[PDB]
Amino acid sequence: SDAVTIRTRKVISNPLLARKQFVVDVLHPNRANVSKDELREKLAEVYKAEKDAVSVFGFRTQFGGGKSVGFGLVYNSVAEAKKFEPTYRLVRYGLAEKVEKASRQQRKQKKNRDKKIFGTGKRLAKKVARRNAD
Amino acid sequence: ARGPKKHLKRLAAPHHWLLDKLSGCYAPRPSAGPHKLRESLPLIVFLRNRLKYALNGREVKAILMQRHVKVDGKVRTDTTYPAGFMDVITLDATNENFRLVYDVKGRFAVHRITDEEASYKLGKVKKVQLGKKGVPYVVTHDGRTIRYPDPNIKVNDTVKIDLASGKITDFIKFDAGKLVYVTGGRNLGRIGTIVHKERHDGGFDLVHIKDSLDNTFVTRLNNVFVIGEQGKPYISLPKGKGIKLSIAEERDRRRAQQGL
Amino acid sequence: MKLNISYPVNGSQKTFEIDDEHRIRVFFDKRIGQEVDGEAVGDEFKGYVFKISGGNDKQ
RNA sequence: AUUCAUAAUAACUUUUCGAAUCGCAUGGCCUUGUGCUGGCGAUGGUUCAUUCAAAUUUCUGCCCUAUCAACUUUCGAUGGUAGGAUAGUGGCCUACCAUGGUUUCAACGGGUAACGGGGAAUAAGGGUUCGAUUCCGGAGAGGGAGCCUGAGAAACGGCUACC
RNA sequence: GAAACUGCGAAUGGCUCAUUAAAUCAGUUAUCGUUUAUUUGAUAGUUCCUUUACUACAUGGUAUAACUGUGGUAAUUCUAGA
Ligand SMILES: [K+]
Ligand SMILES: [Mg+2]
Ligand SMILES: [Mg+2]
Ligand SMILES: [Mg+2]
Ligand SMILES: [Mg+2]
Ligand SMILES: [Mg+2]
Ligand SMILES: [Mg+2]
Ligand SMILES: [Mg+2]
Ligand SMILES: [Mg+2]
Ligand SMILES: [Mg+2]
Ligand SMILES: [Mg+2]
Ligand SMILES: [Mg+2]
Ligand SMILES: [Mg+2]
Repeated sequence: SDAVTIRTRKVISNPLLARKQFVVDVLHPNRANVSKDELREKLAEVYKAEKDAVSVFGFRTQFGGGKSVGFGLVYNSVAEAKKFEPTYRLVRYGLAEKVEKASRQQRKQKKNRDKKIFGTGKRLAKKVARRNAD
Repeated sequence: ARGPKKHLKRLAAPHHWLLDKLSGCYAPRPSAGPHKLRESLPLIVFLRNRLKYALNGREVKAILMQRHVKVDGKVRTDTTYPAGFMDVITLDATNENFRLVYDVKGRFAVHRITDEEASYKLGKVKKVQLGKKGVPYVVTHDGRTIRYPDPNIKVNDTVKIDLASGKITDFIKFDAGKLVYVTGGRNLGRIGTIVHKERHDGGFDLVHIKDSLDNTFVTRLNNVFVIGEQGKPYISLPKGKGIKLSIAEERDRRRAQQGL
Repeated sequence: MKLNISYPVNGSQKTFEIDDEHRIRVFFDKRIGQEVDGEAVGDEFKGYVFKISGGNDKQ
C-alpha cells in the first residue's frame, strides 16, 4: 500500500481543554504530502474519534519530500471542539460557514459615517425628506 | 510620560521569563499585583511558555476565564496576573499543584508539590507596624497584611500562612545557621546556611551564606529568604536544590546521561 | 417671520407665518420670558396670550 | 536618627466615609405570615499596606572656542526670618534683612552641519571615528501662551486666544 | 438588541529629533520631603436631628437624555421651542 505509517509523538493529555495535543510525523514515499481531511480521518479511527474533533497544523515537509511533521489536537467531542477552536479552522473543516462581512475599509468607513450621527437619525431623515419635498 | 505605561516591549521583558526574540513585538506586561513586575511570572508566561497547556494567548484566556487556575486559592481571571516567588498554583484538572520557586539558573521553575504543601506557603516580613486602633501587623513580600502577629516577629523573618484564612501558624526568626533562599542579585536561586551578617548602618546590610558543600558567598539582606533550620526544610526543594555546581561538573553529568 | 407657537398642556405645536412686518414689531425689543398679547400679533389670536421661549435668526 | 508609627485630652468643620446597587440558587425553623433566618459572587466604598507609577533629588562623568576674563545681583543674584503657593522640599513667589555666590582646577559668553545612553565600524596594545535609526530615558506635535476633564495632560487624531 | 444615559479608556501606543552643552542621559542615591486611578491583603456593631423634630427604611424625590413632534441655517459630529 501507500503506507503513510503515521506516528504520533509528544502526546500530552490536556483535560484543561478536554483534548490531547501532539506532534505527528508521516512518512510518505513516492507521495507529495498528506491531505488534511484524510489525516484527520486516520487520526479519528486511531483515537476512536468521529473525524470532527480532530484538528491539524503545519506539516512542514522535509527537503526533497518523503516526510511531513506537524501539530495535532484530538478532542473528546464536537461541542468543546467548536467552543475552543478558532472560527477560521472551523470554516476550513466545514463545520461552520464563513460570515459575510464587508471589507475592513468600508466597515471602518461606515462606522465613521455613523459617528457623525447622534441618535437614530429618523428625525433628520424626515427633515431632509421635507427639504427635498418642499 | 503623561501617565502610567501599558505596553511592555519585548527585549524589555525580564530575561528569566525566557521569551524568544522573534514571534512577537511585545511581551506580557504584568498587571499591578502582589509582586514587582521585574520578579513576577505572568500566568500567560507560565501557561503558554512554561507548561505548554495553551498554544496562543486566546487559548490562555480560554483557560483562565473558565475558573480553571486558582492562584493562592483564588481564581484571578486576569491574564497577566503577577504570580511571584512562593506562590501556589492549583489546577482543578490533573489533580496536581505547582509552587513557584526559582531554579539555581535564575528563573522560575515548574515545581510540583502535593496538596498538603499546597495548603500553605511561607512569606518574608517586609515590615512590622502598628495600624489604626493600635492593631499590629506584618507585611509579607507578597503584599499580605496580617493583623495581630506574634510579638517576637521582627523584620526579615519568615511566616507560614494557612492560605485558606489570613492567619500565621508559625514563624522562623532571622538567626545564624538557618537554611535560606536567595531572591536577588547574581546568586538568584541559591540555597544555603547563614554564617553571619554585617551591621552596616545607613543601608544595605550584607549576609554571608554557606552552601551544602562549602560554596561560601555573600549577598544583600534584601535578597535573603529564610526557609528553615539545618536540614528539614519547611518547603520541598526544586530539582537542583540551588547549589550552582560548576560548568565542568554539569558537563560531566550531561555526558554521563547521554554517553551512559 | 415664522412663529413656532406651542400649546403645552396637550403637547401641540404649529408654525404660523406672520407677514406685514409693521405688525410683528409687537414682538420687537422683547426678550425670552416676557408675555405678549395675541391680539396685536394677529386677528386670529383674540384672547390668546403667548410668551417667548426661543428662536432662530437667519443663519 | 525624628515632633516616627500609633494612642489620649480639648474643641473645629459649604460635615468626608460608614451600600436607598446588581445576577444566580433560593435552603433551615414554624408563631404559616408582603413571619424569623440564610450562600455564591459583581460593582462600589473612607483608611493603611502593596503594585504600576510619578515628582523632586545626592555624587561623579559631556564636543569646539580666550579673535570669549570676569560673571550674577534696581527686575532674585547667594543666604537668613516669616508668610504665601504647591502633592510635598526649595527664592518657587512675596515682605523685611544681610552682602553675598561662580571663576585660569576656564566661570561667563559664543558655536555645534549636539537629543543622551545600551551600542557600531575599525582595532597587537594604547586609541580614532560614528551613534537621526529597532531597547531605555528626554522633548515635541506649524510657532508661542493659557486652560478644562481627569489618578495621571500644561494633552494638541482635547479646548481658547494670537501669529 | 438599535439609540441614549452611566462607568471606563482615550495621558497608552506609534512618529520625529526641532530645542536642549551640568540641561538631557548613564551609573549611583534620597523621600525622616511628597502625590498615586487600578490590582492584591486588611479594613468602619457607634450615622441619636450641629437631641426634651426618630417624620418611609417592606426603602425619599427632581430633571433629563434617548424617544414623539414643530422648526431655523447654504453649510459643521450646529442645534432651539413643546
Ligand atoms: K527664605
Ligand atoms: Mg518656607
Ligand atoms: Mg539638535
Ligand atoms: Mg540615539
Ligand atoms: Mg537631524
Ligand atoms: Mg524613543
Ligand atoms: Mg507633550
Ligand atoms: Mg509638519
Ligand atoms: Mg478618565
Ligand atoms: Mg498643545
Ligand atoms: Mg495627527
Ligand atoms: Mg498623541
Ligand atoms: Mg509616547
